[PDB]
Amino acid sequence: MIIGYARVSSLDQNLERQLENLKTFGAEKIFTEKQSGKSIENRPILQKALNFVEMGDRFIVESIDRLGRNYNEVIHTVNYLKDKEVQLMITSLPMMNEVIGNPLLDKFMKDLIIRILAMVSEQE
Amino acid sequence: MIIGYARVSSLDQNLERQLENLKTFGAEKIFTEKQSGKSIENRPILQKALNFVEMGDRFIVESIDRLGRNYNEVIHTVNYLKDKEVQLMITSLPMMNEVIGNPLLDKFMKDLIIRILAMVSEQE
Amino acid sequence: MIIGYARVSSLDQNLERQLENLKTFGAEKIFTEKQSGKSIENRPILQKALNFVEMGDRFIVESIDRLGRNYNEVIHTVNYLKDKEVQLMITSLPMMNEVIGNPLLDKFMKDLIIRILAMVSEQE
Amino acid sequence: MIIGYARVSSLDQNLERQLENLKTFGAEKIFTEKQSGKSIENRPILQKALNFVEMGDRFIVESIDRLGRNYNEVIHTVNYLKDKEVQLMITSLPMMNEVIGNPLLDKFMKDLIIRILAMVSEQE
Repeated sequence: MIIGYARVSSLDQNLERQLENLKTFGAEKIFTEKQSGKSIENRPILQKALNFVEMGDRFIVESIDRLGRNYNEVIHTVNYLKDKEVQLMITSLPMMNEVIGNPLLDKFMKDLIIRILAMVSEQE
Repeated sequence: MIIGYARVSSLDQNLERQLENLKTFGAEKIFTEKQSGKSIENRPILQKALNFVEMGDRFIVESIDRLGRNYNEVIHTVNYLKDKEVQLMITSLPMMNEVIGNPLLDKFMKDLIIRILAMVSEQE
Repeated sequence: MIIGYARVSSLDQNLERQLENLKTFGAEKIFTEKQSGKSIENRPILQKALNFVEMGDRFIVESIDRLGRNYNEVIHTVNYLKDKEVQLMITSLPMMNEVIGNPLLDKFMKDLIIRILAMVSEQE
Repeated sequence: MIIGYARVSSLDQNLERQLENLKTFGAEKIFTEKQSGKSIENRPILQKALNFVEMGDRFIVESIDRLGRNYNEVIHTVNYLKDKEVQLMITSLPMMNEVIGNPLLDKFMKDLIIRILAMVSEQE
């Protein structure tokens, strides 16, 4: 199943654009949250989305900053999905899921791509 | 036109497999060099290949490490090709000649990936 | 010599602090501009600054976002300075230009960090 | 205290030189192992070195490949040292201080470099 997670910190932001982007990549169920990205500890709706997905599912966000504004916490969340065998897709960067080289190079490059995006998220 | 550059340190390194790979991806002429990738200074065949290509041409390699094992020189070579309006194609990285998703973020990440691979190539 | 560029979009930003920081890092003249970082085309003072510096000089900014909030244009400006043989220093990242003797901590690191911060400046 | 870990897979490799390298960088005690770097499961001497070091100590290797030729396990080992508040130093690339001048950027860059070195080590 393809699942989306949407987040805005306030209603001023274009939530509808975000929802439309998730739909474009085939999100069948979308969990929508109005909260800051500062912490994962204060986001029950993200926690429901993460508990909802199962092995073989796809978990989609518009950008990694929707998951969180904290590098460490974003990495922890991506690791959770990785462990659960749930594919992460980022609509603003659909290139990320393409295979680069052998299984070693690919996992390493994916690690770096996520870390680059997570770093950008916090740096902003 | 599509022009290939192939490189091995020794004929033990299955150059056949590399050549037939460039042949598969459309290389009309392949410049083949038996030399270390550490330096461009002792690679006259690379120099000849770079001299040969012009605006509108395609310059193809199997992987970044074939082009070289020297971050500074490989990036200089990538920039030379960009300036000369010759498209660099990497047969193991067909994503580089594509624009998917947000065109800006796509270009940004693909740029960093090229740099990471050039660095990995020197480190190896 | 050491030349600074300072920019604010509004006089309610801390322009004095920015100028004080550039002075501390040895700027002998500071070209000061009140304008958006979105475009170089409407920023004659940045252009004056770039025209002023010559081979051997140092061009300093407090942060990459002062130079611009346009990824392509910041990279272009960075590449312009490089090609003019003018060293770019970012006062908030003072350790960047120290030569270690290994690409991992020199050109590779600089390229990566500059590009990340340029993207961050636009996406913010 | 400064502790070294030295490893060779065979006595064909210059073990004496690796030891002298660690002593040069001030290792007071060196844990020396003759074994493949493929796995941590058959490397009791590495486990002893990791168990030996305490908060405030420094753990040194000549290069990451000495520590291991297993991306996952090297990362795990480096994470273990981090949590123990034991400083890792690679004599061929000392990175104990800040390399940029910003805590997020420094953490990111160090993580990225370690990953490059750990990946290459396994690929070799």
